[PDB]
Amino acid sequence: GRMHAPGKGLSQSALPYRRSVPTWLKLTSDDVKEQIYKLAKKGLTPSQIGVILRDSHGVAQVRFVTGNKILRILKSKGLAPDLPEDLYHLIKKAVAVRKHLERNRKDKDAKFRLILIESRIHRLARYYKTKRVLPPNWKYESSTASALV
Amino acid sequence: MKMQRTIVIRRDYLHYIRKYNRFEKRHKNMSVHLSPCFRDVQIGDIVTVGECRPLSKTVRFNVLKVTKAAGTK
Amino acid sequence: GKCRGLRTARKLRSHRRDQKWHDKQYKKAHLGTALKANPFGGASHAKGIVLEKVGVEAKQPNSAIRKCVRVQLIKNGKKITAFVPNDGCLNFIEENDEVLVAGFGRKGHAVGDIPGVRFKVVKVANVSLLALYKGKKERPR
Amino acid sequence: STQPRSKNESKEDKRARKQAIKEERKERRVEKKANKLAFKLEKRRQEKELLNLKKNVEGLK
Amino acid sequence: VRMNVLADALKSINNAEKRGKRQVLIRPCSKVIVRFLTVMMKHGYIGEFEIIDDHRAGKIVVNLTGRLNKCGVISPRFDVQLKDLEKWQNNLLPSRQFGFIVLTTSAGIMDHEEARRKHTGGKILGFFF
RNA sequence: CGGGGAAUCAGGGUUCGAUUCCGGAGAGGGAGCCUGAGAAACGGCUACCACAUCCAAGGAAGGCAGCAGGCGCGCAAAUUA
RNA sequence: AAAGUUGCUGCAGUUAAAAAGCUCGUAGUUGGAUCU
RNA sequence: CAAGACGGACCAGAGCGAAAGCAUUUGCCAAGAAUGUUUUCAUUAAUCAAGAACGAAAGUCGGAGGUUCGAAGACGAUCAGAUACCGUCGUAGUUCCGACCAUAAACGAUGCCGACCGGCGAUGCGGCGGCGUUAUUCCCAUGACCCGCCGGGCAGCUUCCGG
RNA sequence: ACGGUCGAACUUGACUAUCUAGAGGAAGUAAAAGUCGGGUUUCCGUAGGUGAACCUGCGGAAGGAUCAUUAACGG
Repeated sequence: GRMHAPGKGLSQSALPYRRSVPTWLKLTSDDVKEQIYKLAKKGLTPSQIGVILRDSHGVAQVRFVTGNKILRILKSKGLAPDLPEDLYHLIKKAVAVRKHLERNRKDKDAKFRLILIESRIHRLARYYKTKRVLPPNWKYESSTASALV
Repeated sequence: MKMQRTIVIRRDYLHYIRKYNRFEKRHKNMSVHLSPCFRDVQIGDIVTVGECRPLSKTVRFNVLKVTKAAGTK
Repeated sequence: GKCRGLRTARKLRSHRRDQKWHDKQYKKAHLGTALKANPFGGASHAKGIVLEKVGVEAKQPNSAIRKCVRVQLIKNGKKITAFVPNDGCLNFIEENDEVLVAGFGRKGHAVGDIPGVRFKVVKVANVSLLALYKGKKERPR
Repeated sequence: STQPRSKNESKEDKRARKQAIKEERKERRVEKKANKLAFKLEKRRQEKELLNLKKNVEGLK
Repeated sequence: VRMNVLADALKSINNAEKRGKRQVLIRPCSKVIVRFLTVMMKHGYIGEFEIIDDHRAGKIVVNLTGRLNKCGVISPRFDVQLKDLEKWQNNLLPSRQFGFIVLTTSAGIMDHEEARRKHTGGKILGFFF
């Protein structure tokens, strides 16, 4: 069941039962952490770093190899951005829909989906305010929206 | 924390209704006196008060100690 | 379906009282307009003065002329039609005499053939209709 | 004004005819509402009358 | 969403008891579920079972005998004092001779007769017969 | 008026509680006081308001929601022992 | 009291009375495994 | 030659959308379900008083346009008593742009989310496995078909599950 | 007696709410047997037609009786 859609997908990952590093992976945790460091220096989200490590380097799961997950490694090194990844992408999508609605005035479908994206942004910001990742006075504004991205 | 050397706390409780065997969340406000020795008291932190003689029209308790919020360092 | 939680006593009692107001007896008892429209003022009996005798036709499948009297109640002045029960009992009533009237049976509802009549006479000139009908007492004037 | 529109009609002739139709319709709706209200008051008075007729002064003697 | 995983488990066990199946798969698992099924086992009602450990919430495969009539959860977990346990075992149990209110107390999860013996009260979880 | 309580009731409940025990309130309506340990007292006083009594027409006297009793009111309630 | 015809125990809402045109959403209510 | 409308057949119990709804080519614009994933965060969720967005047709204010159709209306026909039906004509409307209006048999006359309880093969999308035929015998992958599986869909049939 | 205080009550307008007299107006009821005398399947929403009914326009429902046909598509 999707949160704002009538669909009910089952598309998701399935981790194996084996939590151990495979034998053929001849990488220490240190080299994997350094690879994460250079990918962050290129400038990417933790999801993109995980995908790049999965596809090309044979690292099936970073937290089985290093013992920590990617954004924590970034935050301990100091390369994590100030606003979280999913919230940043939600704001960017809302900004794109805002630009399209400033272009086209009669599009009601865009207005409806814009309302949905704003609601997702508010719920995620409420969660990050509870967990003290965002500042408590953080707020999403219609006008000062593209300044964050 | 908007009055002069006196604050407003709220107390939350559950009141029992017998016919449905259930509870309802109820609350009561209290103006209490805050001595200037408890400095940097914030909103939403827990406070322990003790009963004293009526100090005002609405103030009958005095702040005895303050413990910070559940997350506040 | 019903909410069934542990902290839902307020929703349950609020919903019960709002939906209680949709009952016919509850609304007739607790809203206050049925007691203000009742000629008796919530009394089992009332005393009145006969204004008229009237013959009221029975509802369609029965055919008769039910003998009633138009009375004016002493305490509030409201007007009532009241049935006089047994046969020949209308001859005991004259115009302008005190009449004790009770309910007919159905608590404000018309009873039987007689249309619109909620009341029956019980006493005339402080002697009962039963003692007058069975010849146990006599009425003065 | 049951005047069909000519192909040679220009502005401020069709505009005048259309405005005349609009004002006719507004006046006709106003007096339709008035007749609805009058029939409503009459019906309420007649039902008070019938209820009074049933309650008292109806019978034989 | 899914709440009350004990309710899911007891419902799936009942619905396979009515169909007369031999084994039931209940997912997800819990400590509360395991203690409940243990209580149902020690009176010979449910039978011997397995806990499959996937590294998430596990699964349980329960071998069934044809003995269970009704398996049920009472939700919410009402506070049951010992003075009001009699009214509960009048409302839920079919006889004074058999059937069980499972309740959780500070001595553990038990049935009502053991709570009478141990002199405690608790919160109602279920009943089975 | 509130409680103690009452009627009904499998279990849950619904309804009543003017009323002799405990608490409050008030003495026709307000308001003010004297005395006193205690009263804003009314079988104390002082006004005003509303009633009302005796007058020789100047004045004087009032307060049963105490007991009995009466009128009135009403469907509705006792002896001036 | 009968009234499981006010329903917490314990009613109902296709055709009998009855589910909001649709979706978002705050309060409220509810909230998955996991530690002797 | 022009004007305004409308996009048939293809068009299906096929698809998409929150619903109202949606069908001529091409290009731009921004969204979206499903599926795939050994990606990321780690409970952020469900249902919702209040409050908001959208809401067929008709209707109402402003502008534009008027081909067709057409409430009102005019005639013609029709009868003891016909004032609806029928035919010709025809106004508002029907079309567009900007505002309002917030209603439908707005229907599955059937809240939403989660779980369990029989079977079957068709179909739409995505993915996986596999003989073969085809792109005038394709030189390789690729499309079109064929056989099976998995996932979410629109439906269907069958059943003494139980109601 | 001045002043203050508490403060019944009074007077004047407004906002009311009740009680109680009323010229007249418009009705019915009982008394006058007095005078004259064919169509629609069933609906919904909206607009018009003299208020409603009913009829017509526009958009929706079934809560309205599926017969017959359908294996090749190659030269």
